Amino acid sequence: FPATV
Amino acid sequence: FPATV
Amino acid sequence: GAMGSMERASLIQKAKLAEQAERYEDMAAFMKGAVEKGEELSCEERNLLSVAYKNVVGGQRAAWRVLSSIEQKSNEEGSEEKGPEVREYREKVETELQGVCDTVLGLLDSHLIKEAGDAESRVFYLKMKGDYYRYLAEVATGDDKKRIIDSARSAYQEAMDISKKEMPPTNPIRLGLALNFSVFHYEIANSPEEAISLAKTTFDEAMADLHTLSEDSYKDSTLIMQLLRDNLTLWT
Amino acid sequence: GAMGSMERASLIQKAKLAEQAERYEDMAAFMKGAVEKGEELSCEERNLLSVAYKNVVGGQRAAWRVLSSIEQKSNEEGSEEKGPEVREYREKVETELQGVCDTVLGLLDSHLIKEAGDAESRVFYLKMKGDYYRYLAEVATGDDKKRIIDSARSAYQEAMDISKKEMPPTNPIRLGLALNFSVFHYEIANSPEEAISLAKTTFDEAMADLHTLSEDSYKDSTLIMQLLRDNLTLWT
Ligand SMILES: [Ca+2]
Ligand SMILES: [Ca+2]
Ligand SMILES: [Ca+2]
Ligand SMILES: [Ca+2]
Ligand SMILES: [Ca+2]
Ligand SMILES: [Ca+2]
Ligand SMILES: [Ca+2]
Ligand SMILES: [Ca+2]
Ligand SMILES: [Cl-]
Ligand SMILES: [Cl-]
Repeated sequence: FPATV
Repeated sequence: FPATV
Repeated sequence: GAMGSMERASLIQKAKLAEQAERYEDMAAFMKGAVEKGEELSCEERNLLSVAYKNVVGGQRAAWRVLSSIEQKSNEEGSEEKGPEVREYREKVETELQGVCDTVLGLLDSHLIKEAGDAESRVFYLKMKGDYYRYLAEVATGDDKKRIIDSARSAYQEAMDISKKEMPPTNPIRLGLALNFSVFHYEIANSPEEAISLAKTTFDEAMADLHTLSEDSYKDSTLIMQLLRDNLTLWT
Repeated sequence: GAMGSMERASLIQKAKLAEQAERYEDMAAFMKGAVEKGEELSCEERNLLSVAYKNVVGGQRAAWRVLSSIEQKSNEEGSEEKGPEVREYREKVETELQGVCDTVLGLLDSHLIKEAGDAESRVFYLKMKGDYYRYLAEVATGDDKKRIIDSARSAYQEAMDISKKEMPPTNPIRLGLALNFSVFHYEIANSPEEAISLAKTTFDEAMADLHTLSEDSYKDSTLIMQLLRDNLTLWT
């Protein structure tokens, strides 16, 4: 999964 | 802390 | 509200305690109580609200993914029939997740966004609105999926427009908003080229502004820039 | 019972799903429902019950320890007064923990222990009874602390007596019971010499019986023996 903040 | 199961 | 009888300051104090104890459901309930006092939130308080709910919904999302994968395998050729239980339990988790999202969106709508006038606060809340519609989109399969996707898009777009006008390209909120909106494009909107373009343009415009920053601000901005780079590496 | 309308087999199926999803509160609720159907539990089912509640109470214990340490620091000389909130929140977590313990003890008393006739099941449940009284003892400070400690001791002692008569010294249940009762001695009963003696005698009697075991049984027994050794290393 890609990075989110 | 000591080990328990 | 079960928190109606507790002082605002006490709710904030206990949210911090709950964070230290990794009790994120409690943290979220405390911060919901604090919001419902009706006063605007400080920067610190906004971050406590976001941390709490991010952790709660993050665990729900991870669980939903596990259950969804099991359910998908059950519907393959050669799979033995095991009855309605996998679907039922996936649905239970999904309903709880949707409830958390609806709670957050309700706080934003009553009345955090409408009273947020400063760019930093308004962008922060609109990013949250995009995020929680995005989580709803992840599990949506019905007549309303398009409308949920458009609600996420609209919130992110308003936040982007404000951030570009009012914040420097290295601002952490701006960077984190762009990171997440880029993921929206890739994972939700079926727009990988837009995702990649956004991540790259954001990275490059931030790099050009790093020279203006203190050591501490540089550390903050570069950390998020690395996440943009990480996604770009994943996608290219 | 909210689970009264769900089939026993469906509760067990969903407990396994919940485990895979790391949803331990759900797992525990499913297994409580299963127990309340009134039938005895298989070996596998007993382990699902214990896993679920161990994980729930384990998180509560970790949180309680964090909060207790903060509270202790607040009562040191030179510490600024911060009001009742730390104590209140520690008390909230404590009350929830005690509720979980009382729930488990209630299942054991109604009616798991009284219907458990085979040594493997009866020892398993009595070990659980000792464990959950031990968790209550960890947080007890009042008029009943001695009685809680004695309840733990009594349950562990009955389990030890059965296990020594009816099970080989390498049996995993027997080994795990001894491990935990030794920790009870060290951490609860202020009896470190008894703790050390128990751990060493248990280890040595198991070592002497390893030659009787299959490869798979050897792996199981030696893993727990290593925990005994680890505690001995910590304590000596
Ligand atoms: Ca209240
Ligand atoms: Ca007040
Ligand atoms: Ca649904
Ligand atoms: Ca292309
Ligand atoms: Ca039911
Ligand atoms: Ca039935
Ligand atoms: Ca108490
Ligand atoms: Ca000695
Ligand atoms: Cl369910
Ligand atoms: Cl509280």
